[PDB]
Parts: sequence; C-alpha cells; structure tokens
Amino acid sequence: LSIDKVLKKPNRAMEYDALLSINVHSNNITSGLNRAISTGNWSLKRFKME
Amino acid sequence: TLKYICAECSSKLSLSRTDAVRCKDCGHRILLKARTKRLVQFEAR
Amino acid sequence: HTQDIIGGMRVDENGDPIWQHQSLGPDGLGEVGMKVQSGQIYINKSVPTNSADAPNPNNVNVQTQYREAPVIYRGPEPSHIDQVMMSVSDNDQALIKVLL
Amino acid sequence: SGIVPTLQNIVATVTLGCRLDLKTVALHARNAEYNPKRFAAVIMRIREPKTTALIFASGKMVVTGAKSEDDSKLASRKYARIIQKIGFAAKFTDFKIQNIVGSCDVKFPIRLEGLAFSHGTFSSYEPELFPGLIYRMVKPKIVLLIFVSGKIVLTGAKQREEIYQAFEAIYPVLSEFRKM
Amino acid sequence: CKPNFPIGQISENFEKSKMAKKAKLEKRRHLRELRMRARQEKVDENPFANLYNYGSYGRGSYTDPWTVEEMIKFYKALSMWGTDFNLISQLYPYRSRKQVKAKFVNEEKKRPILIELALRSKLPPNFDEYCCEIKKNIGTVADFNEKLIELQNEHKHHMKEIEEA
Amino acid sequence: GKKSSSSTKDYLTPPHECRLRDMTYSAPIYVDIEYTRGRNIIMHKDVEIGRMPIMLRSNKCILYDADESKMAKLNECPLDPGGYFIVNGTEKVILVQEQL
Amino acid sequence: PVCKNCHGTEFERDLSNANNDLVCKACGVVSEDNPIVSELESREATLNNARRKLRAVSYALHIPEYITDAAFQWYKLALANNFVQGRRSQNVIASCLYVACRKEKTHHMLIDFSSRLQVSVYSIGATFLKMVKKLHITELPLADPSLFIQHFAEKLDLADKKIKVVKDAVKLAQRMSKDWMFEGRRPAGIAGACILLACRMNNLRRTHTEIVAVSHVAEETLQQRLNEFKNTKAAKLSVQKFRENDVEDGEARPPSFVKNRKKECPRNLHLLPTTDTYLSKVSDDPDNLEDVDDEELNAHLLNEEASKLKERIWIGLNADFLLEQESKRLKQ
DNA sequence: ACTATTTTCGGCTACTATAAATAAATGTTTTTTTCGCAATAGT
DNA sequence: ACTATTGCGAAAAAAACATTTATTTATAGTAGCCGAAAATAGT
Ligand SMILES: [Zn+2]
Ligand SMILES: [Zn+2]
Repeated sequence: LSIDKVLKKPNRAMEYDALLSINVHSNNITSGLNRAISTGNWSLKRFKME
Repeated sequence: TLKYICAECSSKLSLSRTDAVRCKDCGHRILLKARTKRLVQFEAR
Repeated sequence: HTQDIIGGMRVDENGDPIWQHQSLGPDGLGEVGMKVQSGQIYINKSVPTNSADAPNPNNVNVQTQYREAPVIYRGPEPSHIDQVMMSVSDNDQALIKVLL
Repeated sequence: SGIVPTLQNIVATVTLGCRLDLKTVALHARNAEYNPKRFAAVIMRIREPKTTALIFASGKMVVTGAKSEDDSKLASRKYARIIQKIGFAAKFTDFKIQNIVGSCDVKFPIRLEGLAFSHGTFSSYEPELFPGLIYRMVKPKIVLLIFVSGKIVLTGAKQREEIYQAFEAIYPVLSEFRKM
Repeated sequence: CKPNFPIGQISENFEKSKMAKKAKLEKRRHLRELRMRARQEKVDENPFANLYNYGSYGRGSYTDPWTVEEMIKFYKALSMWGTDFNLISQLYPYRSRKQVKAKFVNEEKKRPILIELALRSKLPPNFDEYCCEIKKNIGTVADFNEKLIELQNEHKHHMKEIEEA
Repeated sequence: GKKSSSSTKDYLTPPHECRLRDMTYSAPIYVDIEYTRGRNIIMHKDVEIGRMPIMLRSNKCILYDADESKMAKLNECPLDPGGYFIVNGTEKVILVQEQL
Repeated sequence: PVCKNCHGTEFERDLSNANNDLVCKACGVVSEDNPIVSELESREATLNNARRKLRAVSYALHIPEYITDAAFQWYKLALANNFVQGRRSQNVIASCLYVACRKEKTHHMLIDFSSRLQVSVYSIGATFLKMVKKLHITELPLADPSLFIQHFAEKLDLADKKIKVVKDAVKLAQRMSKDWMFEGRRPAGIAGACILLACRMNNLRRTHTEIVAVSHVAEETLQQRLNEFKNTKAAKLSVQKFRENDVEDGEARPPSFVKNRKKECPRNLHLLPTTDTYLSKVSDDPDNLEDVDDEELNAHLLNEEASKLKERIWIGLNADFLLEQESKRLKQ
C-alpha cells in the first residue's frame, strides 16, 4: 500500500527506490511477536479463531 | 567510597550522576553496587 | 525533557538519617549491607509536577518542581536487602532492580 | 591597530513616474539582457563605474555595484541618461539606501565555540552548514558573520553610519576570548 | 611508518572494498567519452556501491574547461557587442547561459586588462567577423526580420474567426 | 542469524544478561531480494526485516552444546533444561495443545 | 488540611495497623476514617496524519519513542505559529526531529534524514535555519563529535577487542580537542579521521571506503586531515611509535590564518568618514540629470543599421516571445 | 636501467551559506467542494 | 444486461503562502572532476 502511493506521481517513478520504505513496516512483526507471547491470545484471520 | 563496580569487569567506578550507565574497560550495561563500610549488628541464632 | 531524581537524606539535628532514612544510602539508593524495618524508605523517587504540561521553548522557571513518590517497605517483619543493581532498558531508559 | 572596515557594495532603489516598456529599451541598447521566462526585467552591465543597472517592468529601478556612496549617485543618473534617449520620464525622487556591506580583517585566530557557550543565549550558529558563526546585535539591529582567521563581513546595514559604532562595540567581546 | 596507506595486517573482507573502489573510477570514464562525443541489464548490488556523501543530490557540475579556439569566438564577440549573454549561449551550442556569465567574472579577476580593452573597443574591429556574421546566419537561412511577422498576423486572424463563431 | 558476508556464528546478548534488562532474547531474520530499480534490475542481500525470538538450548542459540566453561562464562546453570522464551523479561512457554 | 482542634497543617497517614487513617501528630485527632479507594477536526486530522509520519522514520532510524512523543509538541507550537503553510509537509517534520535529536544529544546526524528524503543537505537545512531563529530557540546543545566515536564501531563490525580501539580513540579525541584543527570545520569530518588512525595501529581495516560508508564524507577531505594532523606538532613522534601517553599542548595553529600569513583610548566620534557629505556631492535635481554627463555613456546607444541585425537573432531564439502571442489570443 | 603508469598534487570550478531588496510567477499547502465513476443491486 | 441507486473519488479551487526569478558584496569548506607532475614499478 505504500508503494503505489509513491507510484501515483509522474516525477517519483524513475529514481525511486523501495528499500528505504522497509523499516517502517518491519516493526509490525516483532511487536506482533512479543505481544502474542506475553499476552497468550492469538487473533487469527484465515481461520478467525481466538 | 568503594563506589559502583561492574558485573564482570569488576571495576570500581565512581561515575558522576546523570552522565552514563555503561562501564569502563567493557561495553557492559548492568551495574553492581558495592557493599558499605558501616557495621551491621546480627545475632548468632 | 524532565527526568526523575533520587535525591535523599534530608537532614535534621546534626544527623542525616530520619527514622525512615537509616538505610537510604548516600546516593538515595538504599544502602546494601543492613536490614530494613516497616516504614523506612529504601528507594527515594521524585517526579516533576509538570508531567503533562506543554514544553515552553525558553528557560524561565524550572528550579523546583520535584514532588516525592518514595518506595516504603511494608510487611509485619523486618527483612534485609539481598543486593541492588541498576541498568538500562532496550530503549535508553533507566532501570532499577533491588531484591530483598 | 585602528583599522577601517572597507565598504564594497551598495544597493539603492529609485521610483520612476513612467511605466517601463520592455520592447523599446532592449532592442536598441548595447548590454541587452532580457529573457522573460528567466527574469522579468533587463540588466545593464557597465564597467565604469563598474555598477549594474536593474530596472523593473512596473517602472521602478534599483542600482547595485558601487564601492562608495557618491560613486552610486553618478552611476544612477548615467543610467537614466540612456532613459533620456527614449521618450520616457525618468522621474527619480528618493535615493533611498538599504544595504551597504563591508568586509574586515583583524588577523588573529580566536575561539568561537567558547562564545557560543558564553553568548549562546542570544547568538548561535550551525557548524556543518556554514563554517562561520552568524552573530546578531540588539542595539543597532544588525546581523553579521564572524570567522576564525579574523575576518568579519558586515551585511544587512540599512544605514552606512550604523555599523561604524557597532563594529567598535563588538570588538571587546572578541578580544575577551584570548584562547587561554 | 607514515600514516598514508600502510599495509599492516589481516584486513578481512577488503575485496568488496577493493572491487567497488576500482569500479567507481570507471563511472566517470564512460562519462568522459560522452562529453567528447557531444563536442563532435542485470546488476548485483554490493553494499559499498551506493554510499553517499554531502556532495550528492545537488545542483552543479564541472564545466568543460575553455579552449584557445573558443577565445577568438569569445573576445571578438565581446569586442562587437558590449556584454550579450543571450546569443553567445547558442554560439557555444551545449554551453549554458550561466557559466558563460561565470566565465566573464572569471576573466575579470584573471585578465583585467583584456576586458578593459574590449570595453574601450567601441568600433568595428579588424574586418574578419563578416564570415562569422554569416556563420551565425547560415543556420536555418530565413528572414527573421520580415518573414517572422505574418505568423502573428495569421494568429490574430484566427481570433477574429473565433469571435465570429 | 548470521549474514552471508561475515559467515561467523553470531554476536548475541547473553540470555542471563537479557533477563536482567527486561529485553527480548531474539534473533534477526535476513532476507535476500531482487527487484526492478529502474533502467536495470538489482539484487540485494541480507535485508533486515525483524528479530524473531528463539528458545534456549536450540541449535541457533549460543547455549548449544557448551562444556560448563563457556556456560560458566555465561553464568548459566547447566542443569537447566531450557525450552522457553525470554521475551521482555518474563520467561513463558507454549503449552502443547491438542484437538480431535 | 486544617484540623478542628489544633488547626495543624501536617497530616500523617498511619499504616501501622492497616487502618490507613489520617491524623496529625500535634494533638492526635483523626482527619478522615474509612478511606475510599479508587477501585478543529481539520486541525485534529492534520496532526493524526503527522503522527503517522513521525512514527514512520522513527521506525526506520530506530528512534526511541520518548523523542517522537517529545518532538510532536515541537511540531505543535510551530503548527500554531503558521510555520507549516506553504512549506512541504515532508520537509518540515524532519527538521522538527533534529531539534529533539540535538536536545537529547544523540548520535543521529542530519544527512541520514535527507538521504531517505533523497534531497540535498542544503534543502532540508534551509528550513532548519528559519525554524530555530523564528521560534526563539536560544539554548541549544553543541554537536559533540565524541558521541560518533562510540557509535561508529558497532556497524563497522571490527574485532572483538573493540574497547581498546575506542579508549585510545577518545584519548586521541581529547588530544584532538586540544589541537587547533576543528574550529569552523565539519563535526563528522574531524570525527572520521581519529577512528581511521586508532584502528590503523592495531588492524588494517582502513580501506578509505569502509569508513566513508560509515562517516559519509569524501575520501579526499579525510586524507587532507591526515596530512593536517601530522604536520602540526609532535605527531612525528607518534607517527611510527611512542605509545599514547603524551601530555602536551604544543602550538596553537588553526589553518585559516596560516593561509593569511602566506598572503603576506577608544575611537573618536567624528574620526570616521560621514555619509551626508557624500549625499551633498551631486546636486539632487529630481528631473535634471545633466550634471554627471560624459562622452561614452552618451555613446552608449544602438548601432543604428544593426538593430535589424540585433532583432534578427533576438527573434531567431524565439520560443517565449512566440507563445505569449498564442496565449493572449487564447485569453480572448 | 628504460618504458610506462599510477600515485601524488594541487587546479579547477563549483557552490550553498550573507542581507536587501523586487517580482512575475511558482511552487505547493490544507481546506473544501464538487463532480464523475462505478458499484452495488434490483429491475 | 439495462437501469437504478450511492458513496466515493479524484479533481478543481481557493486562498494563502512561502518559493524561485535574477544582482553583487567575501570566506572558508568541501567536492567533484583534471590534468600536472612525479614517483615508481614492470622489464
Ligand atoms: Zn567494564
Ligand atoms: Zn490536628
């Protein structure tokens, strides 16, 4: 969802690099890890089960 | 004094306050207080 | 940008320690080596009173804002400390851990 | 050493009671420079008295590039002498002056982070983006940049006279830091 | 043991430093032949390639240093006109409007006597510029003073048709 | 765990040290990617995307097959079986669930 | 707060017998018994988005959140002081980060912002200048380069003896602080050479690109610092040898007046030249200008037959003189 | 010990940083409102 | 599928508003690119 928001620009489609935008989205994993282990409850989506 | 000592470096550091939290001679970041000089009274039972 | 301070041992009649302050140490951190009884603050802590105020981009009046929130030993029996450590967290925030 | 700060450049704008047309002032001149997408007016470049003429489409004009004050004045009406060629008014009224800049040299190194700690409550700078310090003054309402070789360039002087007592006033605070 | 480049021990993983430094000299070399020609892909990232300093993502470049052949195309045009940057820009086809101004300020500090000679020169010079007058006029030979008039007369006639419609 | 340039084992905080700072005892994940930068496609290695926790006495942790001296240097009891996370201080464990 | 019998101002909560009553020490009358324990929207939306953007690069640059929370109020006041309008939204908040980065005295530089922003340092730094001066920030910490010595060594991935490369470098930096090299120079520039020399004597990590990939400063300006530090004083003693126990001051030579020598009672009231006498030189005839006449600015005039020659190439370069006729007839 | 070339060394050339003006654009910027689309959903 | 029913959906727009448009005054600083020279190693 971040990528096309940049790619809907005429100037920002040639020199644009996507490896910069990695680290903002990387936080969702680790916080999702430690919270799901401290708080022993799991919000599944493909099975929708708690 | 006999001020703050490291965990494994075991180095007496009288580190001035609100300055640092690490130790010298090592990058270690957990600090140990050394025991006082003042006498303490105990029983024998 | 206001921290918390461990100032301690307010003095009275030629001696530092109050009946609460015989085991509070020179730094405010309670001294390893001796017992504690009920009462007898072993960790002093003071917190700024502008805990939710907006930062004023100047330096006008920040000299005395520390109200105390000390840590008092409860329990019906006198115990000792075992030992005390201090460290930092994963983020740069000070950690204090004492064990009785 | 009672040295004098030399003053290098003026700017000075004058109004004109006639609206300036771009066609009849550039097509039959000598130092013709008018690219409208680059800039909306014309510049003259003459090497005596090495000043430059900047005009405006509305009619106004500003002169820049003289060393002395009266050096600008003879330039400002030789510029209008070419305006006397065309049938224009060239009605100049007020010779207002709003920037006269000067550079100096005291020629002994000083500390400047010591004063940035001492007189940091009013004046400050950034080391990485500009190599010198940008100093400010309450009493004359002036700014100025200082350096490390002893050279100080004065900018923003709306009045010529104002920096003469100001440069004397800022001298003791520099000799205050003898880098002990 | 001078501090400028001693080799003095193990120095692990220097080949990625060695391969990039040898490869970044080749960057400018293909850019050199593009400049002289103008006078007339899968790639694998190595971390040390893309490194940036303060000289990055900023306006400015290195102007091609001037030649003695251009001086006679410069001083004589500075002898004919006073200072006209507009037509000398196209005279130096890929040179721009701004560094030819910077060259004029450069020659002021470099040769202060030649520019005053060009200022004092207010006359027809040694009559060799008439070929250089038509060397400018042989490109796209057409009337600019008479034929480039009707185009606005055609276009203002188009407005009256719109006003009619 | 490790990169492909260094190819060392790792450099890791000790878990007995990590439990004394209320930190997560975790290991980073490295990915290798290729994409279209522009005129040319480009392949880049060893991209940090997160740090997953590892339970001790695994083959990926530093407590794998010690000799009571490295573990004595890491002041850890060899009679501890292990098998549990040291996320942000506390030590928890997954219980073995079941269904039909 | 006030007793009913002694009117004392000191109250003491007794927890000795788990009753938690409130009582003064003066007379002993209880104060209280049975304690009762506690068991615009467009302005809102434009900070809700700005909250997301502060959280974004803080996750990228590993910024701990007591800066990002603190930096929002720095953005909050300049939101009120009309600093946001006109300027780019991405540009203004990154300048707002470095304020709290400086006040917290962190290792974080400024080009780490702009490299992700893919702009110049002078673009993001320009609005940084107008932020501090307009919003009356007087006190500020200095960019101490000694913090960078500690922080560079970890991503450099050097040998396990990474304490002796730093303890010697900080003693080099204290020796460097006494030396007159960095006075108006770059903080990351001079801090990018002491690490180069500290690891020199122990290892061969110096490849003049690995440290450029860390310090983000060019190779030729740090080699300039290698030649500058060697030739000030007593460095020839420690070029080859001489364990780092030197305690000296040496001569004080910043390189700026070194170039200046290569080139070679108070003041009175009316001793300096005035300005009104210059105003009185030329007569101020407002319409007339024939008192400054000459012969060459009188001759500063067209070539009469060559106005056809001038306008030919003046309109031979036409693109913008042509479309203005096109645009004006389209305006009708 | 000649031939060749890669350090070795400035040289060049640039170029933000300075106010203090103009000044025709010239970016946007948030706020706002519209106007069009396709989307859903029954016909 | 034709039509109906609807919220979205991008796009205008509006006012503000700081931003470039060129001038010249230096000073030291990088910073990039360039021979210029000069060591310097292959042969
Ligand atoms: Zn240590
Ligand atoms: Zn009472």
